[PDB]
Formats: sequence, structure tokens, C-alpha cells
Amino acid sequence: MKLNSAVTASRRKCRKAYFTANAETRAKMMSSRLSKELRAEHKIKTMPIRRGDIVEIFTGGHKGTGKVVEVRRRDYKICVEGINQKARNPEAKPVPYPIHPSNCIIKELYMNGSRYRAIKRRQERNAERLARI
Amino acid sequence: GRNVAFSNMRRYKCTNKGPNLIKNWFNQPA
Amino acid sequence: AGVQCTAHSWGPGRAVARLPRKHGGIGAYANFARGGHMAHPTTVIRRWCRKVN
Amino acid sequence: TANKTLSRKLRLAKKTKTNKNIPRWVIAKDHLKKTWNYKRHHWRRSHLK
Amino acid sequence: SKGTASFGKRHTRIHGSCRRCGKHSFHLQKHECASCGYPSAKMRRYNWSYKSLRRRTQGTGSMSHMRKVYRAYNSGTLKANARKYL
Amino acid sequence: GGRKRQCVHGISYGKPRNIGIVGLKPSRSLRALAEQKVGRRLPSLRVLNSYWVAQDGSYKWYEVILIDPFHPWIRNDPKINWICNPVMKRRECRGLTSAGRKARGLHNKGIGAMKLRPSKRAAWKRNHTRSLRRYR
Amino acid sequence: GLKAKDLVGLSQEDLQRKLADLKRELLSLRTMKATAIARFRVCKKDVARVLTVINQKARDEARAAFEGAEHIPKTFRPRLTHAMRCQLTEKQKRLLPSKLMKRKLQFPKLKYAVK
RNA sequence: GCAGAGGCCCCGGGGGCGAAGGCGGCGCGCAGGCCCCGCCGGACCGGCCUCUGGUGCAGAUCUCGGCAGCAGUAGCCGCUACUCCGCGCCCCGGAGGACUGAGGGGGAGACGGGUUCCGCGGCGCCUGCAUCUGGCCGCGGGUGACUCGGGCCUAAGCGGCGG
RNA sequence: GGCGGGCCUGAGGCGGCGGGGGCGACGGGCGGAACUUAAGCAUAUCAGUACGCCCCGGAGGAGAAACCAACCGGGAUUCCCCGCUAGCGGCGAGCGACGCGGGAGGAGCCCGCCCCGAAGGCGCGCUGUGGGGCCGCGAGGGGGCCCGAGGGCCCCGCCCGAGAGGGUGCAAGCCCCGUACGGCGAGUAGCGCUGCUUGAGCGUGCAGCGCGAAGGGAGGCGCGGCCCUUCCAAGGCUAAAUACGCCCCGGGACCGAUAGCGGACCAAGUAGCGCGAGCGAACGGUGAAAAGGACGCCCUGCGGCCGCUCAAAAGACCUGAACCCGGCCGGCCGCCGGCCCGCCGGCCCCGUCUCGAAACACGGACCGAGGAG
RNA sequence: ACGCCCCGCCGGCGGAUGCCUCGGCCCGGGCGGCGACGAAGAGCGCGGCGGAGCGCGAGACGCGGUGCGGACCCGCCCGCCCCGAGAAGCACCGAUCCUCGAACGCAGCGCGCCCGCGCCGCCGCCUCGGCGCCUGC
Repeated sequence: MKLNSAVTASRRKCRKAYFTANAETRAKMMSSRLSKELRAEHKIKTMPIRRGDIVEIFTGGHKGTGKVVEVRRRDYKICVEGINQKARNPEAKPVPYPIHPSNCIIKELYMNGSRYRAIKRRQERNAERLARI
Repeated sequence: GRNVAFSNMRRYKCTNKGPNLIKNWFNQPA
Repeated sequence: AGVQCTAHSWGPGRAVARLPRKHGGIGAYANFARGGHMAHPTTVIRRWCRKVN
Repeated sequence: TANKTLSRKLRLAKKTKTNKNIPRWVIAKDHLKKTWNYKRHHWRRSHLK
Repeated sequence: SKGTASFGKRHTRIHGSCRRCGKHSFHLQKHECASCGYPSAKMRRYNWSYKSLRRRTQGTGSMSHMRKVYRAYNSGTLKANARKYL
Repeated sequence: GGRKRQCVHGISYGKPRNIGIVGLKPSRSLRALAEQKVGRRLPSLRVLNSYWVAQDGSYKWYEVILIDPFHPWIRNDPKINWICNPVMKRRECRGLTSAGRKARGLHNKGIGAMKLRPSKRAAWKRNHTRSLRRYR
Repeated sequence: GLKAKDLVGLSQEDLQRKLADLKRELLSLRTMKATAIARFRVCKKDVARVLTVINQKARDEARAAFEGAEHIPKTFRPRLTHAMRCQLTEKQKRLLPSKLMKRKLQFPKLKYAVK
């Protein structure tokens, strides 16, 4: 049971925060389980989802693999390539089905140079914690 | 009424206006 | 609550009930009026805690 | 009125300039679903000042 | 003639706009603001109308200086002051 | 002289006890009034004390000692440095000078003064408070 | 657009000349907007940047000129609040009369334990 | 009977294999009420023991919201008036007939309103009938002063003044 | 007499520094009601209240005894527990302290006088200065069945210093965020007369005036005497415990959209209204996803139809009640009873005060929500 | 036929009843931090497309500095995209800060005087007044 008075267990305050979170918080709230292979290499369980990451959906609806091309931060959902709603007519612009970051596993990360630094910081702190404090 | 002892309670003063003449002890355990 | 408004009884001859009404003629300041006070407003002076030996 | 003071005229000007409806792009950007600007006035029905 | 006929001679501006509160309450014959109190240095604030005090009090507007000082007091202004007291 | 209530035409309507406009007596000495009058004329100075100088049938003159609480000598003098504290701002307006203290009944102590100690208003509030404790 | 880091080491004359051109480009951009634009937004902020750098230098040189002067200008004075700027220094507040201070030294505070 | 609280509901209460609600129908109870069944509905809901209350409505010239019959009813009667043809609207244009009748239904100002002004496009709203009209709606524009007025002077007044 | 200086009282200007105005609380100073209670009403009560005005501060005010007491005595203030009774009062209705005792918290001092006198804060001053919080990691779940989508079921696990909670396409410890665990003393006292005030009663505190001390004050019945006990007024400072809105934080046997603030809704003190002071609304919800409606046929167009997207139109929105209404189908139609069911028999409009109401007494068109020990 | 009644069946009109709920409300803590260095408040202006709100102030829907943060920026654009290049976001700090307002050259939007200009208080200084108390010629 939570023993920190400063954290709130109020449904209203918790749901107010979720739906009014600042973009830095919103981004870490939008995290996905790294794949078993990627988890072993980077030694971290979850990474915040980013454009160009390849994710596989395990949830039964609209389930497939693809690259996130769009992160809809305001609705806390991501658009995977290939995950699209049925079009009314064949010759029409595809409409993406929004998928919750939680519903997918990150098979490949867009590595960049900041992400290399960020995944290293997280693993250094995880080393101090895994050294039993 | 009948056989009762007349109350020696003074009537409440400044109940809806004026100085707050009612104190509450919910701050006691704090 | 319910007492923040200015309402007075319209009077006795305007074919309306004598309950207090706002400038427009809107029922106010009563338990049966929408936006009116509770007839007996709840209060923190209730003894919340009992006593045991 | 044809003889007004600049101060009176300037407040009246702001009232005319801001008596406008929500821009159509703002309705799209904000996803409003409440198109009317309720602060809009009409000279015949409204009394400014 | 007390009613509609009398209301046809309404072409006067009894009250204009106050320089300090902007309300249509500044008497033009009396040169005083029914609400602002202007020309008086003090504001016209009456404890009978709490609803007139919740209409134009501290917190109705921007509170630019106050918000910035209160925020700074939470950060580094108390310490700059302890430096000045020395 | 005595005070005459400011009621228009001399009429103080209402209950008969509250009638009567001439011959009422001020609740504060004229010494206290003299110190309240120099406070308003000069609100940049703090009042220390006042003394009787002279009297006539028409007027009574009192000299008031006031302190500039922002002068270098006063701020750095440990004896008068307390006047510079902000809580001593316009002390006459809060009845804190000797004459004001007499008028508030604070020269008297013991029996006679036990309902005027933190203040007359405060004593009434401490006596008329309803405690309503938790384990009443 | 421009970066403040570039203009910080520029002559006050060079910054003054750069503002003149950026303000003439703000006339032409306004003129083309009305007559018939990322540049307009960029040049508005560029005028702001040059103006921040011009002011910072003059305020810095002026601060330095009146630094170490009795009665320095009010803009260059510490922030504080009206209440703090009228308060008594903790040296003035802790000043005690000679007799009272002597009795403090005569009877110094001590540490003791009662069993 | 309602709404909460603390427990229980023999492998841990009933629920997208359908919760509450709603509608129709049985049964059960002297009755308040309850229970089931079908249909709609689409996520919650209890039975019992203990505890708690802003706890039950036909009424109050009750409050607030809906809204019926009257009822296609009363009404749509100041300001003399329109008609023909042209795509043809009560709009426009031509032709007739007329009106306001120089204390005009005429041309202008002061005040008050504050864009109503103009031009173009429009009929969703208004224009108490209609509209293709407009004082309406959308889009774009419009007020230029050494000589006019403000400003200036003083009026009745109003303020200010060591005090 | 006229011209210079010093002193003393003024006058204008310049510098440095301060004041002013704000905040629906808490706090200090003042001025100050009435409704009301007395079953009428004047004193009284309301109430030393509303409100008006002035003034601070993070608290304020109070404060180191001209105190209380009467003891086998205490010992500045403020605050809490207690007695509510001593008393006051058309001795009516009402009103009303304190000391002792238990606690919270505790902390003491200065000036004038006096002595030196410029040793000083030295343009002054001998009419006296000086000195005596931030930053972070953060565990552990699969299979099968069905769904539009499990967070459902049905087996089997795993983590737990974490089974607080929130999010996720349905009820999730293991999908995600988090949570548990961590680092960095004189015009005075008094007295006389007067007004206000208090429980203070031949005066509790205050004040106007007149008069005015010297050893003086107090000991709760005035005066005169004599003792006793106990203190030093008419100058000043002081922390702590105590109070409390705005604002931030957290919690709740709270409210759940006519409720809860007036205000849950991109734009509420808003739209609107009043010359003005001021008054002041209403309006929550599509879905999992905007996927917000494919195509074709018809029409002068609008629109209509066929469907389409969806699990579903849920189509400007969840559910979708009653009142009321339209189409179609059945019936001649109020309630209670007996029968197959349209006859026979019974039946005034309730609520309400009232001796008595169907009343030509009063309220009630209807419905729904709210609505009073 | 109307009107009712309702034996079902299906439409409307309405918005009850559910269920929810980024809002109240009460209770604790904390805080106690405004202003002539211009507050509180107000008026105008400011966005590429810009009505209201919020925010800003002619440097205007912001700008600089320092640290984080690490891909986005509601629409159409634009700008980014990269071991740093640097979007959302996040503190803290420095500035800018129109007109009115205690409101300060005088007015309220109009007019000065000087090369900035309000009042009151305190403490200094400068200039000089008095048949005030004196003194020398």
C-alpha cells in the first residue's frame, strides 16, 4: 500500500493528471515493452515510443507489425503503418487506426544519438538499484 | 414541560454573522 | 449555498406563490426552489465521534 | 455622435473589430463543435456602454 | 405620460466610462464613479455586497507582479534577502 | 469639551436609550486624540509618547514625540531600534501609545481588568466561544 | 533565424545598423502582406533578439559604471520586496545595549545533561 | 422501500454467454413491495448481518422544465392605391393612375445609437404574408481641414487654497 | 539712527531616504444600529453584534505585578480543560466573570531619575550624545475458447519491502505509468458633578469639566479611625504556546448535473438586464476508432431512395420514461363486484380547515424531477 | 366520421431514469511571499492565417541566459530531423514592459515650462527674513 502522503490515490486527481499531463510526462506515459531480443541488448524493460520504431501489436483488434509514423500525444495513441481502417472506396487516402502504445511490443528502435545516451543513463541507474542499493 | 429544571444555557450569539463564536476540534489529532 | 442570491417575496397580489423570487421572478431561497438552501443545511457541528469507557 | 471624443471612439472601434465569428480553421484546429461566438453584438438589439 | 411618453426624452448620457475601472458608472455631472469611487484615492468597497467584492478584487485580473514575486519567493529571493540582511 | 453625535437634525431614531446627542463624553482622552491627529498629518513617523504642554478654556495643547524609523542613527541605536520594526507602524491607530492604553483599560490590572486583557473584544470572543470538542 | 550567440560579440554600432535593416525588412514584409510568410515571423523575432542583445550590453556597461558608487540607479538595485527593502539588517536587529551584551558574555550559554 | 459504510457470500458473490435502467407480461405477499420472464439497453450490480442519513410525495396561488385542449381559433382593419406589360418577387424597369402637400412620407444638422454607410455575393436566421427585397447574412472597402467645429475664453455653477 | 556677526524663530530651493494605495480571513483602534426576546412595551435583550471608518503583521494584541489572595500561600503574558457560580436584572425575559486546581508553553529586561559629562551615532549635541528541498531507478504471463475489442472464462504459472491507484477496445499485481525499497514617572492619581460601559452590586473600565496631591495603591458594602497582608501607577521593549482566508498540498460513511459553489460545458461573474448602486442565467456525455456517412438510381435543384462505415447507427448524437400526438389494427369506452365480457347491481371531487363540504368554501389543466421535525 | 378506450404494432415530441464525471463541498496541513524600483485593478494593442478565453506588451500568442528533456509541432502551413544539430515539454534567472490607475508638469486625451518638471515627512546643505534676544561700528 502506498506510504507516501504526497502521492494521491484520488481517482479524480489521478485522472486529472492523466488527461492534463505535460508533454514530457505524456511521453513517458506512452512507453512500450522492448522486445525480448531488444530487452537483452539494451538491458531495460520498456522504452518511450518514438517515430520510426517498429512495433508488433499483441492486442486482437487491428493486430499486425509496422513502423510508427505518427505519435498522437493528445489522445495517447500511436499510428502504426499497415494498421488502417477499411476504406469506403478503393481510391481513397488511408485512415490510420490509432493504437495504444501499451498494446504493442517494440521490435526495433530508431536509435539516433540522444536515445543511445538515454538508454545508457537508465541502465546506469538500473545498475545502482540492481546492486541492492 | 411539567417538572423540569430550568435550563441555564445562554442563547447562541453571533450564530450566522459577526465573530465566529464556535470552535471545532478536528485539528486535535493533528 | 442558496443564500448568495438576492430574492424577496414578490408579494400577495401578483397571482404567484409567496415564496422568495429573484428580480426576473424566479423561485429562490427555499428548500422547494431550484437553487434554494437546504431546509436544514448539514453542519460539521454534528458530533462525529462518540465516547466509550 | 458625429462629434465624438477619441477615447469614446476607440472603445467603440474595438467592439466593431471583435464582433466577428470564429475563424473556420480555428473550428478545425480546436475541434470546437460550438461555432457561435456568444460575445457577438447587433447594433439594433444590443446596447454597448 | 409617466411611462412611454416620458421615456422618449431619454437622450442624455448620465454616466460615462471610469478611467480606473472602465465601468459605465462615472457620473458626468457629479464627476464621481459609482463603483471605482474615482476621483478618490481609495476604492469603493462595501462589506454589504460580497458579490460586488468578488466582481473586481485581487485575482480578477492578470496579477503579473504578484504572481512573479510569489513564484520567486518559493525559489531564490528569500536567499538574496538573507544576503542583503548581512 | 464633550462630544455631539453626528446625527442629522439631532435625531438618533430607534430605541430611546440610544437617543441623546449633546453632552456625550469621548471614550479617548484628548491626549490620545492629539496623538491620533499628528499620526494622520505625518504617517511617515512613528509616535512614541505625548505630554501636556498648556491649556485654555477653548483648547488644550499636547506635544508628541515622533521618531523617523528610517534614519541611520535611529536604526543603528539599540535603544530606539524597536520603533523601526514594521509591527510598530502607526501605533496610535491601534491604541498602543500610553494614552490609548489608558482608554482601553490596560493601565488597570487584576480584578476590574480581567475582561479587558488580550483585548475587550478578544475576551468576549474567548468567553462566548462554544468549544464543541471531539470527545465531548 | 538569427541566434543571440552570434550577435553578442558585435559592435553596438553594428547591432544598431542590423536593427535598422531588420526593421526595414519588417516594413517590406508588412507591405507585401497587405498589398497581396515564414520570413515575417522570423524577422519579428530577429528584431527582438538584436534588441535584447543591444539592451543587455548597455545595461551591463551601465551597471558596471555605477557599480561601486554610493546611491546606484534604482534599475541596478537588488530585487527584494518593498517589505524586505525597508526591513532591519540582522546586524541592526541583533544589536543589544552594552550592558545587556556584557551580561551575555558574563553568563555564557552552556551544555549540560541531567541524570 | 431508498442511498451510502463495515463485514459475509466453501476454491471465493452475480455480470459483453449481457450490469443498471426502460417497456410489456406472470407469479408471490393482507399490504408497503418483491421476484422472475420476454424485448430494448450496453457496464456495472447486489442478497443477508452490523452501521449511517439531505431516506418514500398528489396537493403547498409549490419550484424548475416539458407541454396539451381551446385551435387552424382570436388576430394579421392608422397613415386614401394600386394596375398593365417586361425573366417578373411585394424586387427592378417602362407606362398609367395616385398619395405625403414647403409646420412635407422633402432636403439637412444637434443628441443618442455605433457600422446601421458603400459595393458585390446570398436567402440558413430575421423581414409578424411572401421575397429573387432589405435596415438581415457572408466577403471586401469607407470618414482627408491654417480658414468648419472641438481645443481657447468666460456664464450659472464646480473645484482648488497656509489653514 | 543706520550697517555686520552670534543666537533664536521662521521662509524658498536642492540632495539622499521614507509615506500614500491593494487583500470577503485572522488581528488591533473607533463610531455604531435595528429587526428580535420580553408572548404588549419604554429599562433590559438582541449586542459591547451587523455595518461604516482607521491601522498593522505573519500572526496580531497581551506581557514581566501600584497582581492574586488570606494559605502548612502563590508569582509576566497568551492559550486549552474545569466550576458555572459569585453576581447583575421592570431581581422580569434574560444575562454572567474570576481566583484555586490540571495542562500547552515558558524569558527576560530597559529608560527617566541618579552619577560622569562630549570620552558620543561628533555639519549634530552641554535645553545632554555616550557610558555607568531536489533528483532518480523501479519486479513479474503464457496457452486454449469466444468477442467488435478481454481487462471474460478455462487450465496452468510468476513477482511482492511493490495486491495504493490511474491508463489501456470488456472486470489487469505480471501491457504501460506508477507504487514499496533510495541517493544528493504631576494638570498626573484621586475626588466632586455628568455621560458611556461592566456580572462589578453607595461604581467595573472609560471619558468631559471643575479641583487637584505626596509617600502612594489594593485587599470584591459605602464613611471615619487604628492595624495587618501585599504591591509600586501616572514612561518603554519582548519569543513561545494561540488564530486564520486567498493560494498550494493531501484526505473524505460528502454531492452527482433542477444536486454540488451562482459557475463540471475552449470563452461564468460570462450572455443578458438595470441611468446607477447592482442583478445575473441556461447549457455535461457519438464511438473503441471520425472510421462523420461508399456507390448507384431519382430529382431544376434541395432533397428522396438504395444502402454504406460500425459490434451497433450510436448519424449529432449513450439510455430514451411520462404528458401529449400521428399511421395501422381491435373496442364503445369511468371505478368496485358477479359472470366470457356487455349486461345487471353498487358508487358525488379529492386535499383541507370545519358542528357539518359534492358544495354556489378554498387549492388543484397535465406530466416529470426537486420539495417540509 | 369525430371523440375517447387501448387489443396489439410502429413512428414522432420531450428529456426523465440509469450509468458515468479533468467540477463542487467539507476537513486537515503548509504558506503568509504586493506596492512611487509603479501594486491591485482597468483600457487598448499583440498570433502567418485570429472571434472569445489564457498569456504577453510596439522586443507583444513573446525574447535572452543556465540547466534538464529528447521528436515532434491540434487545422493548412512552416520549422525540425543527424552522439547534438535540438520539436513538444520543464524549472530558474535576466530584461522588455503602451494608456489609465496610490498615479506624480497641468489636465483627460487636450496644453505648458525647461533642457527633466507632483505632494507630505525626516536628515543634511545652500540662499535670506524678523522694531525676537543681543553685540560691535
